[PDB]
Amino acid sequence: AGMGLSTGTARCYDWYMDYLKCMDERKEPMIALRREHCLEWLEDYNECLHREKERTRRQVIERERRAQLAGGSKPA
Amino acid sequence: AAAAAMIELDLCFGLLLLILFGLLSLRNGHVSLAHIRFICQCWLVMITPLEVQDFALCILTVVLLQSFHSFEALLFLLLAYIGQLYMMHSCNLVSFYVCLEAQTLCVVVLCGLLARGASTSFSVEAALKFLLLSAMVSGMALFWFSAMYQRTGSLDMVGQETFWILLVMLFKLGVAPMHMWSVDLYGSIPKSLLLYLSTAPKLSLFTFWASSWHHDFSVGVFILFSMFIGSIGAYGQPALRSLFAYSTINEIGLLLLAVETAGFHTLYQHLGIYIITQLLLWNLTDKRLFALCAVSLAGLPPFAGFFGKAWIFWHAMSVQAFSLLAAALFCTLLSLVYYLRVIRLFWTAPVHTAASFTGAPNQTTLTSACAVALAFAPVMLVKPFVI
Amino acid sequence: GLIRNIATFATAVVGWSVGIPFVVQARMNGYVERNLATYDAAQRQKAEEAAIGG
Amino acid sequence: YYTEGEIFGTTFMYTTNMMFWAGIVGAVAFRRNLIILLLSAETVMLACNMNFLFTAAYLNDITGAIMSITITTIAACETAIGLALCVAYFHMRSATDVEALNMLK
Amino acid sequence: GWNALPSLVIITGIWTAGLFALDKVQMFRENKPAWANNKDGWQKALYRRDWYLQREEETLAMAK
Amino acid sequence: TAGFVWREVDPTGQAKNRNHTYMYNLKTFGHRSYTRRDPSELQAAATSVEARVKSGELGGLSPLA
Amino acid sequence: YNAWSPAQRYFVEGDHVVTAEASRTFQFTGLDSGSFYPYVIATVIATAISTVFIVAPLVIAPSRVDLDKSSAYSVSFYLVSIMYLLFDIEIAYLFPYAMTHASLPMYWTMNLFLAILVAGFAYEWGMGALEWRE
Amino acid sequence: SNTVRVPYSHELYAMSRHVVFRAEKEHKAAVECKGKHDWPEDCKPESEALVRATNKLYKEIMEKSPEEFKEYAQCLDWYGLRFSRCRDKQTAFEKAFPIVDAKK
Amino acid sequence: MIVASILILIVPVLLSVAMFTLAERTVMASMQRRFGPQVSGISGLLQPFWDGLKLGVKEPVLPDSSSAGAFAASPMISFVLSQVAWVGICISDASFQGLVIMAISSLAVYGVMLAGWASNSKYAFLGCLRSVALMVSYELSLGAALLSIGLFVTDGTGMKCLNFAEMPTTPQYAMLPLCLIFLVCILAETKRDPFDLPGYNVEYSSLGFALFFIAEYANMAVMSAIASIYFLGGFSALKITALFFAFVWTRGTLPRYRYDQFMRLGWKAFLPLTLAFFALHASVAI
Amino acid sequence: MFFENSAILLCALLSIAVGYTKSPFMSLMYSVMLFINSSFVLMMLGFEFLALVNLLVYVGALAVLFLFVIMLLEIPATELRAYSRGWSTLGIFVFIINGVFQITPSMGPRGIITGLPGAESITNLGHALYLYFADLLILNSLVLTVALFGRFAIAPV
Ligand SMILES: COC1=C(OC)C(=O)C(C/C=C(\C)CC/C=C(\C)CC/C=C(\C)CC/C=C(\C)CCC=C(C)C)=C(C)C1=O
Repeated sequence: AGMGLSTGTARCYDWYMDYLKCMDERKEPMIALRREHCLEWLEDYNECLHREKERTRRQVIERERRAQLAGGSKPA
Repeated sequence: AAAAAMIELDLCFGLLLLILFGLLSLRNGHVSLAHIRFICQCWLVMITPLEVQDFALCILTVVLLQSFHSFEALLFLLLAYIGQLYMMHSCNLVSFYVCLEAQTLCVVVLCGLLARGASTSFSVEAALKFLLLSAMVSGMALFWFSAMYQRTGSLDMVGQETFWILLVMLFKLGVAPMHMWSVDLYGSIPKSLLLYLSTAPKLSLFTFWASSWHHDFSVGVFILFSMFIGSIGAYGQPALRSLFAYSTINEIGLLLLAVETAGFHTLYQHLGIYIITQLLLWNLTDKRLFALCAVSLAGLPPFAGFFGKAWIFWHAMSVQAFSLLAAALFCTLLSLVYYLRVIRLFWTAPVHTAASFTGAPNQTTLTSACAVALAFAPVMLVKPFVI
Repeated sequence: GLIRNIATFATAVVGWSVGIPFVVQARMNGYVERNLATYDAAQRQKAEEAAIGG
Repeated sequence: YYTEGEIFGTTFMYTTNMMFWAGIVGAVAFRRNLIILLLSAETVMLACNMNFLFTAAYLNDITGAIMSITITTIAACETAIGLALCVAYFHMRSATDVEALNMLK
Repeated sequence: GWNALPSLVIITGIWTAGLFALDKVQMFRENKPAWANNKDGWQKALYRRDWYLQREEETLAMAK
Repeated sequence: TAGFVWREVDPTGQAKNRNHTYMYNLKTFGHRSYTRRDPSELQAAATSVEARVKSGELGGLSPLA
Repeated sequence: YNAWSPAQRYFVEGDHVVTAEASRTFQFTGLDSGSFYPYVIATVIATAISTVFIVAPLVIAPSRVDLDKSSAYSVSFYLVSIMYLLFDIEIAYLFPYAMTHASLPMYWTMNLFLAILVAGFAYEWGMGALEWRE
Repeated sequence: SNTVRVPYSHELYAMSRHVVFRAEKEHKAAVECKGKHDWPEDCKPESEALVRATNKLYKEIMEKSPEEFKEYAQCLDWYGLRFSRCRDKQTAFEKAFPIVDAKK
Repeated sequence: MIVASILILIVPVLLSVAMFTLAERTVMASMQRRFGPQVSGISGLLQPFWDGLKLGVKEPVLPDSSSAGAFAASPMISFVLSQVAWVGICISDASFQGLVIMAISSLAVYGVMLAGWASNSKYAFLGCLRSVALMVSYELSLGAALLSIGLFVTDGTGMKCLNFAEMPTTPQYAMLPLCLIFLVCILAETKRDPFDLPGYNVEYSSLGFALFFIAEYANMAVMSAIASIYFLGGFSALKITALFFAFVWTRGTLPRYRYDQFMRLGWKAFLPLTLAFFALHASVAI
Repeated sequence: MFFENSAILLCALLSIAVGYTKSPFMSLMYSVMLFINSSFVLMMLGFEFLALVNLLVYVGALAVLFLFVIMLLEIPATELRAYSRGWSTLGIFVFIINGVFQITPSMGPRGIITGLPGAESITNLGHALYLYFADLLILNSLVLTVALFGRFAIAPV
């Protein structure tokens, strides 16, 4: 259920295990209360999964590159 | 080491031996199979773990097997029981899907197989409609499981996609407005499968819900739909099969009110009383006891149905679910009218009960007379018992 | 006729193979635009919280 | 703004979403027979199977392949039973219905 | 009989000449007599690395 | 198992309730963890590698010319 | 298909690699191992050949119109088709077993799988369902 | 940027017996570093040492026995890195260039 | 280069199909103490070519009561599948090559069933179902035989596959009964003697009919090459000729089964035997 | 990558085409084309064996059963109100809203994903099926047993 398709484990299995270890070591009587204290590991696991923030950074660099070529077309 | 899995190996070995024994018995031309049924009941007891819900399902299925006579029907009921048992232990959507689909296929095939007389084509028609409606709900379950699996990367049942899985579960309980497959099934399929369909899968699915399910949503509109639609439909439908189908929709609305306000103890108490009443309802030969089912399904005070409704009402009032409670009380006032119609039909009438001619003389008087003693269970129900 | 049906199928396949990528491209462009708006709003909130949070 | 792999992935997901809703709705919308309804149910199963295999490749994970095999098994069993029931109902009701396998007429 | 011998000889000769020609053509395409072997993920990774590094060696050669 | 769970009560009471998915994955697949190297070790190893390059017992970064 | 990223090209920079990949020859020992691409070309070429076979006698052959030339000169199949469906699924299940170097518990699990198969098959044999008298 | 590469796959397979018998310490250090640290920046010196130790060995073989190594690596290239089809070339190359320094 | 390799493959396939159908006539004649085709060209060596050219200038009969598209599509589908299966034999390096060819040969059922649906004959509909039932029944024994074969196929790196270049180059003496079952399964797939009772191409004339027979003989050659790869230690010209001679030899000397007779044979003899051999070989392979 | 993306997008066209046509035979032909094309799509993701399973089961086995049932049970009634009654505009509106505009997509808030090819290992699949998911394998066998017994019991006599 966490077994890899061509490798031993999945590519983001260890990030998931970090998150579950954080959830294991908290002592709050509710899962919803424990989740508020492990949000950094859940965020890193989601970044392993889909890379939304790396894609966002590349989109911002592309917006600046498209801005420095339309507004700026300076000839020598 | 596989030493912790001897019950699974025992399940498989027992199925392998039972098929061969059933083959050998049929090569002799035996027109009855009570020995096969006893071996099936032994196999049911031998594969069930030592929990309360597991043994409740086991004893229920042992009692149900006395109304089935062919070898193939017994095999289909055993393989439906495997899905019903292992759904209570399912902690993913993989096993959830497989157990639900095994149960659906077994029910469809049994609806096709057991019909007789002029009602054969009606039963096959209603089985086809049920299969087509079940296929798209199974597709919805698979599609949103694939969505959840892609989003989370794991097999955890969290997030927005659990709303559609919840709708899948509500379909399997016949919750209005997705209720009409059960209404179609009640009108044509014979009484033994109707008895099977109203008891065992509801227990299995509610135990899965109690054991391994959380959602961040509500089911209140389906509570309102089930209670109002079931009560008004049973008030308006003159055929008795449709009366009992709509009254079942009303009862599943009450069970959903028990689920929605938490407090699963009232859910389990009402479900147990309902299952015993169902076991009485579909095995009746004397029609005077049809009035006892009526007074105990209307919630009238000294009988056990009152207690099953009244802890649901008590826990709903405890957590202040006022609007759903008011709707439940209005529909309870409406339900009394058609249960009184039942009492008018079958109690204030001359008594006629035909004798048996080809043996088997009134063959389920033991179970029906035992289940009528739901007038003596209320002494244990008033105590803190089901928690 | 057979020639009409083969021509209609070929037309439908080519039209589907040219028209749907424009739908997908427009949808992806809308998602990129909304994501960039979300990034700018997050940067604005971060600057505000740095301003009154020390 | 986006790469060729992102076009390929978004095209796959858009295709499977339209496939799923085509299989769910279309044969009912066009008022077709029970046989075509079972074929469209197979289209629904194919869309889910493609989604699971895409995700199994996307995560480098085995669970999508297990689900793929299971989906193929369950879909074929349900389809075979449904076709047998269709044939039985047609032979039971053709003397008075003619269009017996069409319940959407 | 003797009448059946020419067709049976011709089938063998046709398949011999065709397999020889197909072998020479595919050997010219692949340049190694093990192109039809089974390849796992490690062998596929090795071939793809070899191809890309050969392209890099060609790119660096046309700069001196 | 990979899709089923069974719950039994400890007779002695000396068992702690944890997430069974986390426990199952710890026994089945394990959990790999790493650490960042201390920077002083990095510059020490880089200095040693540079000395081995300069003294002549290390080769080049490419087999080509 | 061509690689669209520097990581997919083993971090080789330049424009020679992009044009060299886009205009490469197909090679099972280059970038196209286990590729299944010749199966599509074979379908296209054979469909072309069979279409030329279909069309050609509409040109180079005699033809005469006649109304008589354009005229016509069980449940066991259900059993066969459905049984073949189930047995084909079972063989597809058995194929990942045979492609592994299986240990003993894998062997006993596979034999339990086969035993359930052959038990259902032997039940249908004993009830006289493989006697094709009808 | 500098071009970093190791020899081709058939050459790597042809020289793989000398790597553990002549560059064992670089191999050990690289394995231990990759076990401890996941970031590629944290294992740069050991990675560089292993690459340079492989390339130095490749430069040694081409100075001592180039033709035997070339025919053995060509044989491994021809037969899809199957060692069982080039035993004679392997024997000739190991005779020309011993795996461990003999008679020392 | 792929298009060139495929055309260079296609040329001897069609030349060989013409020479197979001539050699079948002449060997069948020699067993019956006659000559067979000798007049048409020197030693009769032009007879298949004149049959093909005669069918080329033959009138195409298109019945104006059938569906023209499926009627045209059925022999095209048969021919295309035969050519694709040959390409899978010779121009592939796939890991599951035998599974690929089994999948292709499972698709070959469609030409028979499209011919049965298209043409408006009473007994074409009756015979197509019988032929499909025969092919469908023996495909399972072919698959279980492939399961038994694949238990011992490992490449150099240790991976188990169905790649043809990794098969051993010695005859498989341990699987002689499975080889015999495989050969009779090949006879059943090609609808030859003793399973030739079902025909489906009763309404086809000229080059559609020619496409049907080219597909049938090419499929026979595919199965012969597959059997020679699996059991005879390799693919060769001599082995193709010897197995074809064996098939014609069996066609010369035997009568055919009834429909229910070969159905009982395939469902009560060949399938349990192949499954039992698979279980025994799995026990050996541990 | 024009032909690969076109082959991906063709599956949705064939999915609509299955229900669009009035001929049941043509519906089955569209389904066979769809399953062949999808088997080639799955092999873009790196799956060789599972694409072959798709072909072998759905096209090889199940569609033969579909064609036998259609050819045994369908006297031509395409004129008999299959053309004369048309279709449902409400159902077409539901299809447009949910599958063209896709107001409730499976990716949810995300709108772009990077498609990544895999590398199928059948050793990993064999290990998983016969060690880690063995109970699911046996329960799949039990479902197939239900199918076999249930069909043979429901066969019309
Ligand atoms: C008892 O069994 C038999 C039958 O019953 C099943 C038969 O029906 C037939 C008769 C049918 C035949 C021969 C048709 C099938 C074969 C064909 C069409 C031959 C294919 C050959 C090809 C494509 C190559 C020929 C073409 C060339 C050389 C190109 C020429 C071009 C130029 C000159 C420019 C035979 C012989 C037979 O034994």
